[PDB]
Amino acid sequence: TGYLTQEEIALLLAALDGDNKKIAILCLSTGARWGEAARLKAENIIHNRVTFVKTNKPRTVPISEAVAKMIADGFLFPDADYPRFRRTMKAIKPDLPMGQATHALRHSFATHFMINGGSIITLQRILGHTRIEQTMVYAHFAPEYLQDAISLNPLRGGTEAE
Amino acid sequence: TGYLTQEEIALLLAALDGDNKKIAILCLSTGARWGEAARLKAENIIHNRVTFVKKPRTVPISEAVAKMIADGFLFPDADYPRFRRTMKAIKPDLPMGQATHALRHSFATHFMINGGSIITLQRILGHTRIEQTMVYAHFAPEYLQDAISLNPLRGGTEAES
Ligand SMILES: [Zn+2]
Repeated sequence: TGYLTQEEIALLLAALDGDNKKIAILCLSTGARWGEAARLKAENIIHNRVTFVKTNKPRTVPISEAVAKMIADGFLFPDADYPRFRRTMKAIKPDLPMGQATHALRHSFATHFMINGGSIITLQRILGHTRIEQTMVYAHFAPEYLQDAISLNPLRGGTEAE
Repeated sequence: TGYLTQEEIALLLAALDGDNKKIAILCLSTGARWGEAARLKAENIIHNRVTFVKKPRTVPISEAVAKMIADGFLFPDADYPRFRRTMKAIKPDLPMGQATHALRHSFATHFMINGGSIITLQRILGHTRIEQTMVYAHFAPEYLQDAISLNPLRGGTEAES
């Protein structure tokens, strides 16, 4: 449940190349596990929407034109090399627990998603978690706004309505 | 269907008066149950923050609301049965004895529809466990394109410096 800082991300991407790099970008964009991202086919990307299939239930996550352009243009990543990815990751983040390299980028997506004001519920869906309790590992990263009781109530913080 | 629409709210408030109206406004603002709102005292409102006592929890309100409800017990001329009658007239299909909670559900429901956090809602409602609050989860928009803009690459292909 560790994650990469902004600066760790920067180093990671600088140090990777080829399909590993593209996969990293995809995982950082979508919260994909390494495996499901690496096995991805052209047909799983329709109108800038990536579909990770049934194995864990299916789920779909949108990506920018730029990302879609870069990763697509059969299997998208035939020259993926997980061990080299792992090596490079461990070099940037030495304190990373064993075999957690498959999930580090997923946890980085999630973590920054919450830090940046994302909804825990939307995140649950994006990650394809069956239960919200799974997604609550990222909850403490969220800012909390009790004054939303005022502005989001159905009177909009007033006395009237509408 | 468990809660009041915007238009049902409008009718309800138009049709109530006196302390009932104020209580309704308070429940719609805070997710208060009828009872805990009706039994509220001046001392439970400090700096535009309402405290519902013994599990206790505190919920902020706008100046306007505080001004209106706090000029002892705030609502000595409350009349629940009249409230109930009026509610039933606006929303006939409302389940039995649910009139005490209809406004709490409407607060919660709109809070989520309007983009509120399920976690914050948990705290506001004073739910012990998030699972209790997940009854309102399906009302949340799921703005999947936030996967793009809230990315650690900000939807791009690369890092910043
Ligand atoms: Zn209830």
